[PDB]
Amino acid sequence: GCALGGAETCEDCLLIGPQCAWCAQENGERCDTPANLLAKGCQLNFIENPVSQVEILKNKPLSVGRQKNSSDIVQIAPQSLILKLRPGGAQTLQVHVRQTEDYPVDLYYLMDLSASMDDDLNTIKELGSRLSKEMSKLTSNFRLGFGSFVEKPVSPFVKTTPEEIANPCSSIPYFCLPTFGFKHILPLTNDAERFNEIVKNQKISANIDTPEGGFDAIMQAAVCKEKIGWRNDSLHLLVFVSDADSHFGMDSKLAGIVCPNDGLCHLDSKNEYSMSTVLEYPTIGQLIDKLVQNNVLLIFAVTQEQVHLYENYAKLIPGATVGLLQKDSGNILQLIISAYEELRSEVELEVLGDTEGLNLSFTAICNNGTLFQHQKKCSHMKVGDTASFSVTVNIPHCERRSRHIIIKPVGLGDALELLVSPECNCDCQKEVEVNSSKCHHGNGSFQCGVCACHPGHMGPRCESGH
Amino acid sequence: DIQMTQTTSSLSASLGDRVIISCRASQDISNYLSWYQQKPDGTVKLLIFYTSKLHSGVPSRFSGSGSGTDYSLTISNLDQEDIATYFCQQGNTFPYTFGGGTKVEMRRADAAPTVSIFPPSSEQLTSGGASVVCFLNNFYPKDINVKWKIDGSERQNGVLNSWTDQDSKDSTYSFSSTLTLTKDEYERHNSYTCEATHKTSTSPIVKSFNRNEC
Amino acid sequence: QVQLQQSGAELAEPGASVKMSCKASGYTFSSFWMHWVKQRPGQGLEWIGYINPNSGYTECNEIFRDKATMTADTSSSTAYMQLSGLTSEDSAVYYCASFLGRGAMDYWGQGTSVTVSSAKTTAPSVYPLAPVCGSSVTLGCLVKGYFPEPVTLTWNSGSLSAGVHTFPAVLQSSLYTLSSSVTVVASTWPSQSITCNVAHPASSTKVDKKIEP
Amino acid sequence: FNLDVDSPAEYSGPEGSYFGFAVDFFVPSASSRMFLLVGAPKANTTQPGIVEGGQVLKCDWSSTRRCQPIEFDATGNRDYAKDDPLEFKSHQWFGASVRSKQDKILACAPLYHWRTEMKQEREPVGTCFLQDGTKTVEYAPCRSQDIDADGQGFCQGGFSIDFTKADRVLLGGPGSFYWQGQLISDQVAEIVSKYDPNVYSIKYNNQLATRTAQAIFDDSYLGYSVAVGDFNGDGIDDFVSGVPRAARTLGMVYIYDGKNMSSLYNFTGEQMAAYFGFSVAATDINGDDYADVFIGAPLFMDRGSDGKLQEVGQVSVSLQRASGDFQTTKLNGFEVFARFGSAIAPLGDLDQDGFNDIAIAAPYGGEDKKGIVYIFNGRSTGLNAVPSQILEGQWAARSCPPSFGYSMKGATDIDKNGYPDLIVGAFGVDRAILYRARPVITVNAGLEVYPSILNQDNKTCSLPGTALKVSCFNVRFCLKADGKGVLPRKLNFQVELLLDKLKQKGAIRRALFLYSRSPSHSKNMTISRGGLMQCEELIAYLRDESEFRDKLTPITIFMEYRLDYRTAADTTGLQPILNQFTPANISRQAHILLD
Ligand SMILES: *[C@@H]1O[C@H](CO)[C@@H](O[C@@H]2O[C@H](CO)[C@@H](O[C@@H]3O[C@H](CO[C@H]4O[C@H](CO[C@H]5O[C@H](CO)[C@@H](O)[C@H](O)[C@@H]5O)[C@@H](O)[C@H](O[C@H]5O[C@H](CO)[C@@H](O)[C@H](O)[C@@H]5O)[C@@H]4O)[C@@H](O)[C@H](O)[C@@H]3O)[C@H](O)[C@H]2NC(C)=O)[C@H](O)[C@H]1NC(C)=O
Ligand SMILES: *[C@@H]1O[C@H](CO)[C@@H](O[C@@H]2O[C@H](CO)[C@@H](O[C@@H]3O[C@H](CO[C@H]4O[C@H](CO)[C@@H](O)[C@H](O)[C@@H]4O)[C@@H](O)[C@H](O[C@H]4O[C@H](CO)[C@@H](O)[C@H](O)[C@@H]4O)[C@@H]3O)[C@H](O)[C@H]2NC(C)=O)[C@H](O)[C@H]1NC(C)=O
Ligand SMILES: *[C@@H]1O[C@H](CO)[C@@H](O[C@@H]2O[C@H](CO)[C@@H](O[C@@H]3O[C@H](CO)[C@@H](O)[C@H](O)[C@@H]3O)[C@H](O)[C@H]2NC(C)=O)[C@H](O)[C@H]1NC(C)=O
Ligand SMILES: O=C(O)[C@H](c1ccccc1)N1CC[C@@H](OCCCCc2ccc3c(n2)NCCC3)C1
Ligand SMILES: *[C@@H]1O[C@H](CO)[C@@H](O)[C@H](O)[C@H]1NC(C)=O
Ligand SMILES: [Ca+2]
Ligand SMILES: [Ca+2]
Ligand SMILES: [Ca+2]
Ligand SMILES: [Ca+2]
Ligand SMILES: [Ca+2]
Ligand SMILES: [Ca+2]
Ligand SMILES: [Mg+2]
Repeated sequence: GCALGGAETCEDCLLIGPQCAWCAQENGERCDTPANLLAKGCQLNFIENPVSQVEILKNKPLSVGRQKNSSDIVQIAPQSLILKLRPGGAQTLQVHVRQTEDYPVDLYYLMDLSASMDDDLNTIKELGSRLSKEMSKLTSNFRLGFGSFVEKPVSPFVKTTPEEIANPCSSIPYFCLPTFGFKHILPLTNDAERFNEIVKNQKISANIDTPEGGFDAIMQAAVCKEKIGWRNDSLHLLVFVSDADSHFGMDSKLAGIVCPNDGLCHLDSKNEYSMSTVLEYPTIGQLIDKLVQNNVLLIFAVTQEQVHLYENYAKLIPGATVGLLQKDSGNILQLIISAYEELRSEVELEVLGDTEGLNLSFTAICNNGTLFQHQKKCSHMKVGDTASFSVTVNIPHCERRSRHIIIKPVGLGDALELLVSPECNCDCQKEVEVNSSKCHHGNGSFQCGVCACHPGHMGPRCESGH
Repeated sequence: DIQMTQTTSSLSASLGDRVIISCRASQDISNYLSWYQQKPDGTVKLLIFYTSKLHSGVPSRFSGSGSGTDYSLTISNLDQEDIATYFCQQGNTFPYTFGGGTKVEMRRADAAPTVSIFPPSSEQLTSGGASVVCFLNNFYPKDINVKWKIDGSERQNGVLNSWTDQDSKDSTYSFSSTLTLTKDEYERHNSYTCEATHKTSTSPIVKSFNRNEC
Repeated sequence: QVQLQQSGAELAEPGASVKMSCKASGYTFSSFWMHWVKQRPGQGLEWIGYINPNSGYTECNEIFRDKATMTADTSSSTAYMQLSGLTSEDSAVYYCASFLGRGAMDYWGQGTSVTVSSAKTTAPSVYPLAPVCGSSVTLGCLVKGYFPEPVTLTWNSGSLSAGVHTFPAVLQSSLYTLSSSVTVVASTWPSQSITCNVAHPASSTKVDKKIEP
Repeated sequence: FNLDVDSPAEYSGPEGSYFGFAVDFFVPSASSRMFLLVGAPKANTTQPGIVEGGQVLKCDWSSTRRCQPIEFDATGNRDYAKDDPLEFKSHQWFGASVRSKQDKILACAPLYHWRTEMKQEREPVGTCFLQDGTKTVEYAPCRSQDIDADGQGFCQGGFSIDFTKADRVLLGGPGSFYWQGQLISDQVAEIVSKYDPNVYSIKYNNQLATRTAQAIFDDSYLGYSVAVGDFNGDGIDDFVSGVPRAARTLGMVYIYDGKNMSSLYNFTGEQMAAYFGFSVAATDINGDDYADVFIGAPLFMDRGSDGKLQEVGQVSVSLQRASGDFQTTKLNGFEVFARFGSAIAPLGDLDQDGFNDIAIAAPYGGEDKKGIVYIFNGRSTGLNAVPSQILEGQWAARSCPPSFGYSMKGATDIDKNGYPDLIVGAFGVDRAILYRARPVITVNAGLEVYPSILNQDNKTCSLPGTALKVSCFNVRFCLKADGKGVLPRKLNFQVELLLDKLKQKGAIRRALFLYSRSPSHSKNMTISRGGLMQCEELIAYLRDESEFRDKLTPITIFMEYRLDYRTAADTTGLQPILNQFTPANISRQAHILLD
């Protein structure tokens, strides 16, 4: 088992396996299971064998019932742990999540304003009030903002004659505004009549190719926290409303744009995305990075022709969902409520930080202790219900640096801070006792019952010279 | 619409001569005038486009000129194959409109038509009806007039005429004239005559016969 | 090596319609407009309109807006035009011509003659024309009351070509009439026999009318 | 493994011109000097009134390292009428794509707009220029009469190009037919013979072109990328093209017959929005004379040990088989967001081992996004899945990423040293670099230990001095070397021998060399190319029984052989390198007799 080739040093013995021990001073092959060492005369004090262990630093109980104070909400427990993991060993952490009955909700309404959405505008003239009234029954802190997108205003996605630049629908004829990439119009606010006002004042633009530049707008809405107005410790619902395909990545190469998106905020004085004509459309990989980092839940409200496409996209994006939008947005309110209700009916775990090279296993314990499932998600639960998770972490090889890891439910601010610290050293390694008599008249150091010979000396006790 | 007019509908030229065809538009056409050649068989070729650009494959003899409303196609060192009709066409505005056409014919020494008159065949007279045919052949130029005289009278009612194209070997033309009458009408009269008037002689050439006689 | 091959002559009764074709080769048919032109017998050229083959978009002269409709089959590199509500004024040759650019048309088809009459196919009446009772002699042949064009005429089976003058046909009470003259040496007729060979394919007709007196 | 990275040729262009966006080798037909072609699609030009028309530059090799623009077109915009331009050459990106075949240079401007002759429009049909010797002609196959997005008005013809071995052009235009895309192939003979500057839409006979299809195929981007190779064994190069938005963004690659543009074979991506088809290449990587297909998906996302997705890109390698099928394998990137597979350059046989090789760029990898290029050597089974070399961009920028490796071109021996060389562009720093291939020394090394079995009691050998009591045997070490190409006929080798290598620090070495009385023996050696196996003998022995109570583990004799590279240099300055595939260590083992 743990008597294999190598393993002639305590540290060497530590890495071959997690169940193996070391012995000192034989009061050859000291590295074997701990029971065997006691059988062969290794005393309890002398036996050496670190084991993975957890330290709980913060474990405030989960908050029960509606909390009048935001600071007493506790939706995940524990909240801070230390995990000392021996190489090749695994420790299972128990994580408990519970959604508080009253949690604030930010909703950013991001809308396609190409020409095919003129009807959609006429039917949402009072969505701000309708939506906020329905959301008032579910949360006491609902805020909403608005932004619009069309396309990168460059050839070959727009006509570039003076007439069509000034009015891209001049040929129709119809009153359109010049094509634009992303307009952040209304930051998040509780004033729902203000939402109504700005929607009523909106006018459509146009462009000539079917796929639109929503991905540019999604990125900005997710990253521009201050200007969008995302508040901490609340839900972040980004509602992407379109009836069309989406440009991505190097599609912009046609327009001569070949500098990749940088995932940074670029809203100018007019609150317009200024790099629209400078940076490539974001890739799916890039949008994932920034949506998770900013804890933004994406909701694709798209027409029937586009659902299957955006569902495949939502498969890749954590927490993303899809709703089937009528051609005139007549049912957008129902979509949003359904999405919010599905969200409050689930708990999905998320593990962020220095996780590369780690092994993770997830087991979900829903419906109190009755149901066990090997996912990171508990569904069909009533707000107030508790979802428990068994997370196992394994470090394949020993490392010299600790890892900062965060475990949190998708879409929720509350997080568990986890530090993974390696333990691939022995207690006896520090007591070197250099130039010991035991290693032939000071020709080595007695470390853990074996001699660490000095340069130029060989043998178990360092008794030969070369 | 733009009206295109080629003043001269026909001109005559000898081999090696320089031919200039004129075309005028009712408005400024900004040099979008093209010249086409149509040969007697109906074939149509593009010669010149944008006033003065040679189309691929047509010879250097052809060249184009003009601006505004007045334009001209020039043929230098005319060839035997050049004999054709030439049209001019504006392409500055729809609808595309053509000129009337200018016909370029070879020049020849004046010649006199060989005239022959033929009475109705016996086959035809059993069918009822009687055609008297007169052939004027190999004469230059094309201008010609024919008159049918019976017993000192002109009918000018049942006559039908046909013209041949200019012959390739010799530049003369030919003319066929047929007068058709009913058998009873044919049987009533005795003399039948075919009178040709050509530029070459002031005295009309005449060819006639008498039905009763032989 | 651009070639536009147009379909054959069309015959139709008044009020009916015809559809003629125009197959392109030697260039990418879909990338160039196709124009159509009308030429009445003995008349000039009249522009009907053009079609963008790949898109079906068309523009017409105001004249032919209700008369003609242009279409195109990209898979076969063929353009079609259909003339509807036919009359005698629609009788003419109809050309197709590709678009050079610069408002010019670089390659033209051979033309499709369209004839609009009520007459039905009719066999000819071939009449020998001998002179009346002296170095050269002119004989004749009259082909009358046949429909439709074409007829083919030869003398002694095409052996006699020089000295022959076959004239174009003429309409005559809604039927075609044609005549031809042959001129030979006085000493070679009637000593040798001269025959007018006429053929009207539309009627499976073939007459060989000798001339005797 | 044999590319010279210590001293490459470094060329620069005007700042902000994207010098290096496209690169190709230029070889005149008269066996004259060879040059480098470099596209600078944003370079300003002397053309009257044209801003950033771009240009293509010819660059001397080593004579000076100077680059001079090629005059394809010295004029500004033609006029349809006064103050009514016919075309728009500013920002046309001339030199976005450049290809060369013997005397011919094809360079294209995929953002050249034009007006059309009817309405006042501005349609990016794209244009190209073809220069043979003196003769230069414009080639705008998409500047047709099929106008607007419906037709070829937004075709951007020239977005990608390549030559066939039979002097046909293959041209891609991703915008035709509402961004369905389109491939067009024309004979260079037609392109020049039919050229007429008075005709804007030229009728080329024998043109091949994909046709407009149902609207479901809109926004597919056929012609985003192109390569050429034979795939039905009729000797006629066929057309390969990337279609990265097809299959609802899974991506596809189309192969059409190079004789009639008939559809032959299809590939399809596995992941949404991986941009499968951004790049494509055709080269026989395993030596069966059947062209193989490489397809890049630079945004492909792999799954990690932690189960997290990470965009690293992916390349697919499809070996062609006589049966017409394909044998496909994938090859994932190494760094996140580095876009491994953005560019794929056939290299020829870089190491001259009998199999073609290939470079794959990760233009946004490395430190400070300086870019990385990976060299993959071929072998009979397919492509060696481990890169034998890694080229690292050395320059940083302050506006747009350096993009080292965004363009590459190889398979040309520019220094006539017998090994193909590689061009790498870095348009974000307006730089293009040439790497020359070092010649490869293959080495056959032998090690013989006789006797193999060793008995302690047996002592007929004598130690230096009067000890005269040791058990002994001998070691015979030999090296042989040869190569291909420009090389000297003499090489200095450094050989090292080590007895009982298995024992490590703190463990007794049972075997020692006779003379030195130590287990390490070093030796300089000289060997001539193509020479016979030059050997050398020496003698060793064993310690006394008392000194080691380990008679079980076998004694291993280890031989290591390295080279002195500077001494083998050439007029080029190009030192040879040992073949990495041949291990430069060999070991034999001897055992102790037991009684
Ligand atoms: C677009 O162009 C295509 C190529 O020009 C064309 O495909 C061709 O189609 C015709 C008729 O449909 C075929 O001719 C027919 O062949 C069959 C039997 O063919 C078999 O034998 C030939 C002869 O082999 C020799 O040539 C090959 C060159 O390819 C050499 O390597 C070989 O050593 C011999 O010297 C062989 O070429 C055929 O191979 C083709 O097909 C097989 C089977 O699919 C493939 O494995 C192979 O890769 C290649 O594609 C085949 O083994 C015969 O019965 C008929 O009577 C007729 O003679 C051509 O072979 C075929 N050529 C191809 C496919 O390369 C497309 O039809 C055309 N499309 C359009 C719309 O125009
Ligand atoms: C590699 O992948 C590509 C991309 O999918 C394939 O290319 C497609 O192939 C299909 C099948 O050949 C093509 O679809 C066909 O289009 C033909 C053209 O239609 C004409 O008529 C319609 C009338 O509605 C017009 O709209 C159209 O513009 C054309 O004018 C159809 O005639 C075909 O119909 C035939 O097959 C269908 C199959 O369902 C039957 O229902 C029909 O009755 C009829 O028998 C067919 O629909 C498609 O256009 C191609 N796309 C492109 C972009 O080229 C390759 O085939 C594939 N190759 C390989 C080897 O896998
Ligand atoms: C080629 O020459 C052109 C001029 O002929 C250069 O363009 C000009 O220079 C810069 C572009 O980098 C522009 O100045 C900038 O203007 C913007 C907008 O006004 C402003 O935000 C910046 O702070 C800076 O002032 C200038 O407008 C531009 N003029 C044009 C494009 O007409 C170009 O840089 C040269 N390129 C190369 C590669 O040499
Ligand atoms: O979004 C906007 O601003 C704008 C718009 C403008 C006015 C009114 C509504 C929408 N879209 C942008 C894309 C455009 O779609 C056009 C898609 C049409 C489908 C289509 C037809 C013909 C063809 C093809 N395909 N393929 C093959 C060739 C022929 C309309
Ligand atoms: C919460 O907001 C505060 C400022 O109000 C900010 O400092 C902090 O970073 C936010 N939370 C996180 C996790 O960053
Ligand atoms: Ca709508
Ligand atoms: Ca769009
Ligand atoms: Ca082939
Ligand atoms: Ca191969
Ligand atoms: Ca190789
Ligand atoms: Ca070289
Ligand atoms: Mg739209």
